[PDB]
Amino acid sequence: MASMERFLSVYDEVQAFLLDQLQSKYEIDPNRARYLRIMMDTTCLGGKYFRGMTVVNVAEGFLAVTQHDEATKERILHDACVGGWMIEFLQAHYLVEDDIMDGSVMRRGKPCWYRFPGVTTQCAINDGIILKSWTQIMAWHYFADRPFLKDLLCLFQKVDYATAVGQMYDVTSMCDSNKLDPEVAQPMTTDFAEFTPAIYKRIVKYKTTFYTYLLPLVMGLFVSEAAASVEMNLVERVAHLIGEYFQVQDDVMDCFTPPEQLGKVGTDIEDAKCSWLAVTFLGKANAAQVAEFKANYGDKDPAKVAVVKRLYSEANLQADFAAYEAEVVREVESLIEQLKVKSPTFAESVAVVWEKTHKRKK
Amino acid sequence: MASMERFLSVYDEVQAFLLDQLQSKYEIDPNRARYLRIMMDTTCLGGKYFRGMTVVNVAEGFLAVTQHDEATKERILHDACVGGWMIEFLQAHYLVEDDIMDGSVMRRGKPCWYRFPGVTTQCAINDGIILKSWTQIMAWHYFADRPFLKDLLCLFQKVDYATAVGQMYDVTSMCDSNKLDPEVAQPMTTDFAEFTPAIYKRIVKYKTTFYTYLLPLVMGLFVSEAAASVEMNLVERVAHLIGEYFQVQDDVMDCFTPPEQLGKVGTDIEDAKCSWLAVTFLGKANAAQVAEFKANYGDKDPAKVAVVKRLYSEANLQADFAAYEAEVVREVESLIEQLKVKSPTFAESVAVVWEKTHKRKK
Ligand SMILES: O=P(O)(O)C(O)(Cn1ccnc1)P(=O)(O)O
Ligand SMILES: O=P(O)(O)C(O)(Cn1ccnc1)P(=O)(O)O
Ligand SMILES: C=C(C)CCOP(=O)(O)OP(=O)(O)O
Ligand SMILES: C=C(C)CCOP(=O)(O)OP(=O)(O)O
Ligand SMILES: [Mg+2]
Ligand SMILES: [Mg+2]
Ligand SMILES: [Mg+2]
Ligand SMILES: [Mg+2]
Ligand SMILES: [Mg+2]
Ligand SMILES: [Mg+2]
Repeated sequence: MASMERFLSVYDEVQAFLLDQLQSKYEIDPNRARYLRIMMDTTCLGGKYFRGMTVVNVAEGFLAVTQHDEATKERILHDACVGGWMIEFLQAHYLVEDDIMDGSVMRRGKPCWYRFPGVTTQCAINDGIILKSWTQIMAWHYFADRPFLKDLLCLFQKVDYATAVGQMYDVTSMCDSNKLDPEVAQPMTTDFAEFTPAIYKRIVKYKTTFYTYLLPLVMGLFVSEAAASVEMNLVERVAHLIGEYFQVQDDVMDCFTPPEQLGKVGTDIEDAKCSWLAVTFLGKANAAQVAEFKANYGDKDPAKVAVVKRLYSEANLQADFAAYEAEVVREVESLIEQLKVKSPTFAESVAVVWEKTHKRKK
Repeated sequence: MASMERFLSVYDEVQAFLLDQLQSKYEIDPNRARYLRIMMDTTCLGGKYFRGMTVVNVAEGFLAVTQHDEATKERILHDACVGGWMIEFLQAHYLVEDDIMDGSVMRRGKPCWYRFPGVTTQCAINDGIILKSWTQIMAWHYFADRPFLKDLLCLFQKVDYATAVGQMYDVTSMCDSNKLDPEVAQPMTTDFAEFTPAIYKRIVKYKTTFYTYLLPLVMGLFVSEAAASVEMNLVERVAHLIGEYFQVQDDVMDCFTPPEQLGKVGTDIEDAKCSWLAVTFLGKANAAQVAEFKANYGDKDPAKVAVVKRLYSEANLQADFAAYEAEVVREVESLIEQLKVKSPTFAESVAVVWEKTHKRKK
């Protein structure tokens, strides 16, 4: 896509600025500058750029209906690309740390960053921290004199905190809340009582929906100066809805999508994750099915994982996803219609975003 | 100390606000709220609070010479305490991740956070990320309407980036720059050619001096509105000088100070760290001494570590530290005199800070 390649050309500008700054202000050597360049490329590139291209899309919509000088149009489009890369870099930060915590093997067709022989977990923790730090370097440099700077930084902080809190919920989802204790080693749940739709929704809300949909949509509004033209409560509600759906897709693919086309290998069953599939399974399974689930879930053994996948296949969870998808379509369609009242162009942006999310196969 | 207990009372206010916010806005359960409370206490408390009490000290100095209403004095002191805890929380973030990267056992008399049975490395990475995130939650809430907010957030970002870049230099200091490659596993240096005073100074500058001394001193200036009353170039120069000295102390204690009084166990020799002792050793050792160093450094073997410690003891590095200390005293004394020209009260603050740093035994 031509639009996506212009977005990538801004990445090259950002990379050039960040690496020249390390050279000029941080006394870096060429070899460590090379390392961070490879680090930036491996962690930030290779994806679909859904979050980044959302910011551009929202801004392009308002540009079509609002009067600007040609140079102002160039300013806003460049702002949208920079703001888009802030989110892609923020995602990169979370992806790097997430892979370590989940013990993942590959990220978009390549080994996870920490799996690289010359990286290891030791370097990867700090590399992830650097990635988040770059987002702030970007904002202060590029959006220095911009009126949206204060609001952008404030939202970015809240969204980032929400994700970190969300990851906390996710990484401790396979153990009982009442047994949580830093002093005593955490045993895996036996009753799976916290594997409920309500608890699943809490985890997903904070761990993905804030940075995956809320941030890109409001970012595009900030760079367009069009936050007043929308009802924010609707933006929150529609972002959390498509965001949840996005993670449900992710949960299904973790189990049923082959790694060659997915770009990752699944670990949810092995990690005993509170995924959509496990929650939906326990929401329809009979007594014996539950007992077989309890005897095989949360183990690295290929034979035990195979039993869990078999249980999912026999429990017809494909019909449950279709029923869930049909409901999401209803509610997203409803919210897009509500968004048309004050901003039809933003409602169209959400419609495009939803279409891409709904149709995705990776 | 009475002053230190009033500083700790603000921590309780901050902890109450952060935990009530998780309850009211982030849908947290009491058990996970308890976990993060223990996490906050274990990672932020138990230290000397040098960085935190520096902010208070700088502010107290200006309060003694400037006219304010009684309520304004209460405002500034509370600001100084909150700004002080932002740094203590920022240090906590770096301490949590640093211990994982260095494979450390104890932090201030207690097991490192990741060593806790109910924590592990998996949870600790995110806990550290949460700690940094809390610093921004603090700033936006407490310093919302303050005129120094923009400058505080901008400096905090630069200081944080500098530290992360510094940790990168530190964690890769035992391998050759020209051999750095994410694709190929990193072998330890054989010539130790990058163990120079100049390279040591670069690492220390970025990994500690920015957040340990620069940030607390300027933070106290921001809350006092007294940044104009100082020459910033002097503040930079004096903070990087005492900061370097502070890390040299840390390097010496890692080897020669017993864990019972230090609160940590040393790992520098085992990790093959570019510490002051190793650099100073290679700067005076004869051919045979170097060869024995090369055959024993960077190994977990107690016998090999013992040989390295013996080499340090025989090379009389105590006389080298005394010679280094005497030079630092000269240059710190010089800079404090230069600070008296525009702000004598800030110069006194630095003198107190230096006295505490110079006299410290842990
Ligand atoms: O399933 P996860 O949440 O770990 C994941 O979606 C990443 N992630 C982490 C937080 N939100 C999303 P991925 O499967 O991509 O590893
Ligand atoms: O020696 P390090 O740099 O690892 C240390 O001083 C922590 N640190 C990390 C960066 N700056 C300081 P500590 O010995 O306290 O573990
Ligand atoms: C489910 C989440 C939020 C993590 C994966 O997100 P993406 O599917 O956007 O990953 P990339 O395309 O960026 O690799
Ligand atoms: C050398 C550095 C910068 C890490 C230790 O700092 P401190 O000696 O201040 O650690 P605490 O007292 O805060 O535990
Ligand atoms: Mg994962
Ligand atoms: Mg995960
Ligand atoms: Mg997943
Ligand atoms: Mg350490
Ligand atoms: Mg260290
Ligand atoms: Mg040390």
